[PDB]
Amino acid sequence: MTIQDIQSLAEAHGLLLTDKMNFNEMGIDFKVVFALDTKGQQWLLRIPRRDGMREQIKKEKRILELVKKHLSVEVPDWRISSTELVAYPILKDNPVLNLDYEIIWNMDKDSPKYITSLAKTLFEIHSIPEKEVRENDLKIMKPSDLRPEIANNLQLVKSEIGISEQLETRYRKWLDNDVLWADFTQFIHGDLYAGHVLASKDGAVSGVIDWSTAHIDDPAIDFAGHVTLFGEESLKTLIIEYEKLGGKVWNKLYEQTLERAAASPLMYGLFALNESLIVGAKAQLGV
Ligand SMILES: CC[C@H]1OC(=O)[C@H](C)[C@@H](O[C@H]2C[C@@](C)(OC)[C@@H](O)[C@H](C)O2)[C@H](C)[C@@H](O[C@@H]2O[C@H](C)C[C@H](N(C)C)[C@H]2O)[C@](C)(O)C[C@@H](C)CN(C)[C@H](C)[C@@H](O)[C@]1(C)O
Ligand SMILES: Nc1nc2c(ncn2[C@@H]2O[C@H](CO)[C@@H](O)[C@H]2O)c(=O)[nH]1
Repeated sequence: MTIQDIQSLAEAHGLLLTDKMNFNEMGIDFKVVFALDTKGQQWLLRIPRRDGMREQIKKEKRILELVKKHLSVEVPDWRISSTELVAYPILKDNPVLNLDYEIIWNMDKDSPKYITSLAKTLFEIHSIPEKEVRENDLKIMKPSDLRPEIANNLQLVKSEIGISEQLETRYRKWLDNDVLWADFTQFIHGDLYAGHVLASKDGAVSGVIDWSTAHIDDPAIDFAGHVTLFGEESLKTLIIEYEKLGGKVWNKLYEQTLERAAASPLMYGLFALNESLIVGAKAQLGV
């Protein structure tokens, strides 16, 4: 999309933009634009790639309104949120990392403030009450629903895209160990990793950016994005700090997280069902 097209689309929503912008396509279903308005204010624009996304946009608007109350980090403040344009003022800090693909870290990987601040944020997110989640017509998995639905995902992935025989055995084992699965499921961001976490250079986590995925689900899923990028020792430090704050853990949180992470290619496939290049990338990461 051209700058002038973007300017016109924003002007159709009463947002008057300069021609100074930069772009981000690392996202999946929306086009992202860093824009600047005629008043000097920096904006983040999310342009739906497709028509018919109204229900997702409304859902995420609800989620942001809901989580805004319960957190001490910034979240996007949607000022425009039609089916044609989502827009909010850019948040305070830049993401911990960017991806081209290739990781471009923006803070020191070993930043210790990141662990304590991230643990605080995970605690706040995971404290949000279930009645509010359900009120907002959000998806509610409960631990009884967890295992057979992941079984269904195995089913729909193996035949549709193929699965590694080793990948299949692990996933069947993981569903097997009743010990790994938590007694309790709590509201989760659902798409949480350093690329969606905003922080200063010292690693103090200022904000969380993409909330469309958030629903009540297993706690480990919020943990897994972290262990993939910072490693297992980091993860353990995060678990500790998280518990110290008062976060609901169980005896196998760490290992369940490890299994969630290992199950990345599986949930990759199932969400891919869409694009042939994403199906290609999965198929590789799965066989
Ligand atoms: C540490 C860097 C790596 O990062 C990761 O591995 C992440 C922790 C991983 O994420 C991990 C962890 C976790 C918790 O997501 C944060 C989990 O849901 C998934 C499936 O895998 C990402 C976010 C996944 O992308 C997520 O795939 C979901 C199915 C949809 C979701 N979004 C669009 C709603 C999307 O962000 C994905 C499936 O890996 C994207 C895929 C298309 C491209 N990957 C293969 C790249 C090359 C990555 O390997 C990586 C960038 O090099
Ligand atoms: N600096 C910054 N980047 C953002 C913000 N919102 C989204 N992004 C980027 O846009 C991508 C898709 O949402 C993210 O992965 C970030 O890189 C924001 O408020 N600030």
